[PDB]
Amino acid sequence: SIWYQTNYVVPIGAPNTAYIIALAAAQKNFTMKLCKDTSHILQTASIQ
Amino acid sequence: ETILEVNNVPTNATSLMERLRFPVSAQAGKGELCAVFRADPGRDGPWQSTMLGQLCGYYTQWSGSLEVTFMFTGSFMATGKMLIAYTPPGGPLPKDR
Amino acid sequence: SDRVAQLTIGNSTITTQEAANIIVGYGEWPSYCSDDDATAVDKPTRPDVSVNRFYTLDTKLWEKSSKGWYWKFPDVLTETGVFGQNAQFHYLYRSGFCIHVQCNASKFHQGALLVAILPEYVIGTVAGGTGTEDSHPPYKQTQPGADGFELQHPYVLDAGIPISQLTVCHHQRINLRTNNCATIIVPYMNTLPFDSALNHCNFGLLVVPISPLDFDQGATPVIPITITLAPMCSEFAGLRQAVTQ
Amino acid sequence: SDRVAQLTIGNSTITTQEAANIIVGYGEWPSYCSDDDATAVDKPTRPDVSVNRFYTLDTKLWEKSSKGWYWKFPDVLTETGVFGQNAQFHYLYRSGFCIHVQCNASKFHQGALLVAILPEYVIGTVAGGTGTEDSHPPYKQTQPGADGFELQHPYVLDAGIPISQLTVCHHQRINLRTNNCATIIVPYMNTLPFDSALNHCNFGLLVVPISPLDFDQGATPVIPITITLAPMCSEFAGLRQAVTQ
Amino acid sequence: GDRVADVIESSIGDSVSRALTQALPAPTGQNTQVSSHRLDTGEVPALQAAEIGASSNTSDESMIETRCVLNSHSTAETTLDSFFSRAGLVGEIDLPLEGTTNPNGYANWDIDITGYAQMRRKVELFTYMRFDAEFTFVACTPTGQVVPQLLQYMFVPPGAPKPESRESLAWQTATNPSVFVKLTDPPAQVSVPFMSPASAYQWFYDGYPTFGEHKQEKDLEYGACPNNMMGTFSVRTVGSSKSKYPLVVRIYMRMKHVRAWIPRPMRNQNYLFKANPNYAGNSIKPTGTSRSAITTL
Amino acid sequence: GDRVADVIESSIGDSVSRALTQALPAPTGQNTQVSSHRLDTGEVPALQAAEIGASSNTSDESMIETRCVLNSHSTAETTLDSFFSRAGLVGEIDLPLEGTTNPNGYANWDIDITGYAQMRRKVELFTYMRFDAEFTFVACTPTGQVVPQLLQYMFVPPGAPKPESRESLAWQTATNPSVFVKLTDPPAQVSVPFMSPASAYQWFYDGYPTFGEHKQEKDLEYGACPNNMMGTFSVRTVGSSKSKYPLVVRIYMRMKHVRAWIPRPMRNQNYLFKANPNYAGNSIKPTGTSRSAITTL
Amino acid sequence: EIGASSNTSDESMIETRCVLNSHSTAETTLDSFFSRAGLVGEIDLPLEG
Ligand SMILES: CCCCCCCCCCCCC/C=C\[C@H](O)[C@H](N)CO
Ligand SMILES: CCCCCCCCCCCCC/C=C\[C@H](O)[C@H](N)CO
Repeated sequence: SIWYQTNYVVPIGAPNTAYIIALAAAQKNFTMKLCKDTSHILQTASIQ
Repeated sequence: ETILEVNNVPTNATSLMERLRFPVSAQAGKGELCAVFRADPGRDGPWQSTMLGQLCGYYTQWSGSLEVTFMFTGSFMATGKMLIAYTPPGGPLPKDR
Repeated sequence: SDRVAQLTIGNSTITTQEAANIIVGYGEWPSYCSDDDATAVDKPTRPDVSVNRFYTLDTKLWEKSSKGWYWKFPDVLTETGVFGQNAQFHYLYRSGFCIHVQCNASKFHQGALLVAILPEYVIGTVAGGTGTEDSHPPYKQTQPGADGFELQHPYVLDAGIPISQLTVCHHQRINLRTNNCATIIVPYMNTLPFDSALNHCNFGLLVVPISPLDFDQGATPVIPITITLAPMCSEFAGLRQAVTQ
Repeated sequence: SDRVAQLTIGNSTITTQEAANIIVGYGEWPSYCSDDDATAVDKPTRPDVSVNRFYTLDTKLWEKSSKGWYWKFPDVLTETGVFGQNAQFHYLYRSGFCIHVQCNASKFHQGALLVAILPEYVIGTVAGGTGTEDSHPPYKQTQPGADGFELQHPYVLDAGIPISQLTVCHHQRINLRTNNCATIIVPYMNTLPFDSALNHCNFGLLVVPISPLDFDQGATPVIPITITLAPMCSEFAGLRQAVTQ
Repeated sequence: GDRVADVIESSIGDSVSRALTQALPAPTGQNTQVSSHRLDTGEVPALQAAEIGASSNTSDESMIETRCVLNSHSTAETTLDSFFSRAGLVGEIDLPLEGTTNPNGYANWDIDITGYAQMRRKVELFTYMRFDAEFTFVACTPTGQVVPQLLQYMFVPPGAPKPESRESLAWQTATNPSVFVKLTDPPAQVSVPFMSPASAYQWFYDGYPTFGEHKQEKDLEYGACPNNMMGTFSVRTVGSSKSKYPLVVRIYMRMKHVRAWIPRPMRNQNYLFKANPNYAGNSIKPTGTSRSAITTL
Repeated sequence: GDRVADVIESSIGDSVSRALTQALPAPTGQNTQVSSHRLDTGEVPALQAAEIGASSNTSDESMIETRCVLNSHSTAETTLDSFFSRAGLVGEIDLPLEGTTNPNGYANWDIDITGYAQMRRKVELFTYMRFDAEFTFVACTPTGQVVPQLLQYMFVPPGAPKPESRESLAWQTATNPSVFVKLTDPPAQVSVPFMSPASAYQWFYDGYPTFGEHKQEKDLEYGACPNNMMGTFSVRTVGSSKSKYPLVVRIYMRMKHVRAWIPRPMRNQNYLFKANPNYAGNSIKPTGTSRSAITTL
Repeated sequence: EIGASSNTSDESMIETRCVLNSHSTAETTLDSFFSRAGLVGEIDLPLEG
């Protein structure tokens, strides 16, 4: 969760709204296990 | 690091680029909420847009720490402070900061 | 390599890009009580990460005609977290503090705040104005919690002592051209190695605008101030039922 | 030098003049989690005296037609003390236990109780009697707190498993001619080094009269049983807001 | 930086498991020593205290006059390796042509080995188990007749997509493991690892898996360990059309490298449901059979 | 028994007070060194940051061209020993013949040295003080006339019985300390130890001494430290009858072996009550005097 | 903006304990990820059509 600690302060002239871009990754201690087949992508049949 | 699209609100074609950045306007200073998202990579949500969230679909069990990097895309004269909290399990949605 | 800081204690982390430095109060770091200095024989519980961590109280808005606010310690953390339950469940208490005050504004705003730590900040009354009544302040005003209380007469700090000489205690200054944080590290200050968190307050935290905030309209008129504070080297002793006051 | 015991842990002390001995469960003493076995990286709080101490739950009356009672662990201590606040404020939990059951009576009373520790005491239902309904037990009955719950069918322990073979788990027997206490020391038992105290219960404590209480009228007809229990080697990890269930 | 004595003299952080016991080699039964008459006071090896909760440390050398017996009986058949490495029925799947259960050439069977009482009661003697396994699929007609038919045995772990029909695209088994067999050939037999996120399976979970209020609506969650839900075993008739042979697949599981913890009382009442220790409270049966009198046999 | 690394590598139990500072001998004022012109870049000893909260580390060797001055000025008069070892008025008791205050030959005076502004403001510069003392009793008539009269100065600590009259039985001073004097003789003078249960007195106590709800009824307790209530000083005219000389005893206290902690802002407003930092909010005075213009003196 | 990823740790951002990780990286190899026989083609030899 992301909360306004103080505020988004801006002077005259600069735009009163901005955007934040999130960038997710993992670390050197990350590990995966027990390979399966993916589920959050499916396919309509009849390729070509 | 690849883009975790928190703002998964739009559905139409033109606004699929709106889905990669979430806004930060000026508020009334009462410690409001900006955004919230689950920390579950294999679950259907913001992480499906990440390589981690697509390779973890090819695996069934995962273990380890995660990184989330937020970059401010505003003016140089813009300034502010935000609180990015991680609420462990058991924790319901917090109603306040 | 001075205007940036990362204060990491426990499961919390404060980053700063526009710092001045860290003040260590009276040149002493927080510590635990020796066996020479101790008197109580009970073995104290020393929870090291569940209470030694940053808590965030509430926000106060720096308007043009703001006069000041004070927060009494450790009244701020007696209804908040695992700290404020042990303080209820125990009779004694001993901790230092790391106070952190945030006020961010543009490069077109201007103003200054004095952020001071005054030990044993006893509160006075106006005596009805005339000076005849031996009135006393209420509990709302003596110990006001984490929502703080505003000063009516900030020149005398509502105790008859002047604001000018308050820089003999710990202090930093938040000058919006120069900084937006103020870090003060306070040790435990008392005549006693231990005391109760619910009756005695060790010090007060004064936040006073010496220079008035000014901006031209078009800018953002809402400039909050947020207090963020960590216990350090905390100790508890004397276990009984939980009492609030 | 065996029928007397003084169990001292923390700020509490139980004296006994008519003990048998102390049972150590599965031959292991309670301990802390290694770095080999751990997975969570957070530093756990280890409060050593504020939660590792004897708590006293409530009394149950051994009447003639008593059938038995069970208490699920650590549901007994989630609304009680500094233990039950840390368990709310944290997500994980790891502790052993020292259970102590008291039942004092004259040298003209007679009876026996089986005091057993059954891990993962999953509760069953009568299936409506017929055996057709896949009914499930309520939350009142699964996790009943410190006031416990009474058994309806104590031969099968309300799970379809017989009382006779329960002495393969930990147990002591309170024979009113021979003893009036039963001390069982339990380690942490789980497949996992840590688990949540509010969803998962590690074991159950069964108290069952195998022999019925008997006395001639003139004597005292009220014979209570009191459960007295201490966490041991307790550890907590994963700090967030307090949740009750 | 430890300075006070209340933390130097501490036992906090003692991770070593202090045990009172020691496992010693017992390849054979204990031998008997020669014993004589004792006519003394003070020492009474027959009087015990079961109130301590321990068992009798008595012998026959202390209670009768015995001879030297050299026991050469082995303790090798009571191991868990021997007791559990015996393939038993854990499941049975039918692929009929018509009906109500699976009339569409495919069938999914969620793995629980608690559907047949003979292997359940034998594992429910313990609380925790950690084992590899060997599954074996014995496919045939209801009549036992063997037929020339090709099958596909797909393992669908959790998260992976379950197949909705016979011609579904999950059968392509690109990352999922699958097995193809003819029924004219011997039964398939694959070996399996220990696949749980925990250090052991557990047949009894005393608690709820989800947080939140626990009402009568979602009360069926009580006892569900997702550390045991290893997924789904699917089976189809490989084809684009309807088969003509009805089929029944029987699954026979055998453990290897077994370890187990915390024995329990064995069940004496009849099972009624899967993953649920319920009983018929009206028809409670004793765990033995009865007499008429205690003095007469 | 410490085994994990999360407790071997710990700083818990570090009782040693880590200080950034070091007290060095300063018997004389700092001497001045010879300084020249500097015409360089990078180094700017005049530009500071008071935002850090620290004070200017600048010199006059860095800011002007100076000469070698050997300072032989002593720092020995700013010690607390010299600043506080000056006997000042802390109390004043009247034993009149008639009236309203003490018309019965005895008077009790609870010890607070916060009744006269000259010694109060000088100790209220600090928050904590630990000192021995020397009290001195200057007894005389309102006119200053000295008379042949015998007095008894009893110290009544807390718990001990206060005397209700002149002929009360507490004046027997069996364990309580007392002093007898004639007024034709010099003033009495006794030395006193540090008598508090705490390590220091404290003139400001931010809190309440009693537990419980804090209402408007018992709101007068705010600020009361019982670690400072050293008791009561009583005085009578030794006799079984009424005296004929009215008397006034003045008490003059002098500190010795002083130690002090945590300086405070000195008070600029007028005191109104004892042990109470109240002020008249209508008549707030500046801590200085004014000008009319900032450009004109 | 550098295009690189975060070199941060949890040792630098929270207070952590010594964890000895014995989890293997052997299942994310390409050998394990691709050595799984999957359908690549399907040919029909009907009688008519
Ligand atoms: C090609 C097909 C291979 C099929 C492999 C199946 C994997 C099954 C692994 C064994 C799982 C152990 C039994 C499961 C746990 C318990 O029976 C229940 N789920 C809990 O009551
Ligand atoms: C024979 C008579 C001897 C009299 C001795 C009197 C003992 C007094 C000791 C000095 C006490 C220090 C001053 C007391 C504390 C403060 O002034 C107030 N009580 C708190 O505001």
